[PDB]
Amino acid sequence: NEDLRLHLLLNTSVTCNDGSPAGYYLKESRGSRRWLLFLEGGWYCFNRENCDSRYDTMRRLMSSRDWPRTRTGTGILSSQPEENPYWWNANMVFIPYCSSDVWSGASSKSEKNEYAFMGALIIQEVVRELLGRGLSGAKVLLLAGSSAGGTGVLLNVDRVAEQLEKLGYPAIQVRGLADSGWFLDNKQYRHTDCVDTITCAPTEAIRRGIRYWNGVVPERCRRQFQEGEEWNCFFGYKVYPTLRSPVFVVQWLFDEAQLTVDNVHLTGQPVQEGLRLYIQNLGRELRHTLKDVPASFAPACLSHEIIIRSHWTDVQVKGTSLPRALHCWDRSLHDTPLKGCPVHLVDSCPWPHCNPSCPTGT
Ligand SMILES: Cc1ccccc1OCC(=O)Nc1ccc2cnccc2c1
Ligand SMILES: *[C@@H]1O[C@H](CO)[C@@H](O)[C@H](O)[C@H]1NC(C)=O
Repeated sequence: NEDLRLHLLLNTSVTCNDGSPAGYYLKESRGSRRWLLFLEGGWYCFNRENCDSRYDTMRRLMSSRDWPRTRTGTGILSSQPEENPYWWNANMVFIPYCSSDVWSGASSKSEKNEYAFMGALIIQEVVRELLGRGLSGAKVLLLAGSSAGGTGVLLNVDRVAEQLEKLGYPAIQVRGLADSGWFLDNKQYRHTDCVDTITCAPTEAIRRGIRYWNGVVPERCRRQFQEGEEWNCFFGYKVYPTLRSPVFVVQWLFDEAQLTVDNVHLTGQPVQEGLRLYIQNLGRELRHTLKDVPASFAPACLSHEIIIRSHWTDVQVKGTSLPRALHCWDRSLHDTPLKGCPVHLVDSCPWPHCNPSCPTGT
């Protein structure tokens, strides 16, 4: 029985995009004081037309009406040590992404809003409801997430810490694990002005999204960038230095979503000099942004997401797997580097699949 069970939120004002209740899937582990709260990813929408299209063909990302009663935990959400060497005995929570707002929104469906964008409030409400289901006894709350959910970790981890402090639980240690959500606002390989969804670069799409969602960002980052510039806080290398909670960053050096938003579409044809240099510079820039991130795992592979994949234990950087690096991170946060137990693991080779342990794509 690997199953997490669905609970729809008791506060029915906290909703998915279409006004159906948001929710969470939970598998308790009696007697563990560790809680893993995972934020699903799945891109985002930023205006009426592209949200309407998402509602037709990605409806589970906008509504709870068709969610199943259970889900199987995989990767870091597995309860089997064979699959999850890191946290197999933890309390497991999977929070479906049904707000299409990179977990940033704070707006309800109303006479002026066709859709609700409540991602930031969904996280707060899940935490509130879990406190009565055992989270009050926690020693560590790891807020994890992949893709848009990894960016969601960066945007929300300090708010979870603040919420728990204000509710009277200052002993729960809040930490973040951001997988595949560390994007660059870099020069694109080909460029289009923002005239529709597919042509709109991330900085422009997110600047529009924040206004459409009533998006919120972490306070220290908001104070740096100020009004109109909060889109900056969606880029990991800019928001990370403002955060107080410990955050472990997992990012492929050649992330497929980064390449997509850079207008790079590989085709198996030979790569010529311009694109070769572009890809190599992308890996170098990503590595440079991680230079001062002490807890990080960044393999030289063309891929996207890792922590909820069943074979997540297979990739290694410098001979260390991700479950090992996460364990070393836990040790480093006990009340000086550790012999043979590294936490900063960034590949230096310059081309996808120069690391032989990269996912095969099979
Ligand atoms: C939060 C964020 C900041 C910066 C960059 C990306 C970010 O989120 C992920 C993202 O945009 N993902 C996708 C996924 C599929 C796509 C297909 N076609 C075009 C664009 C697409 C974009
Ligand atoms: C329900 O959620 C809304 C929106 O986040 C919040 O303002 C309200 O206080 C919540 N109600 C309760 C009882 O928690």
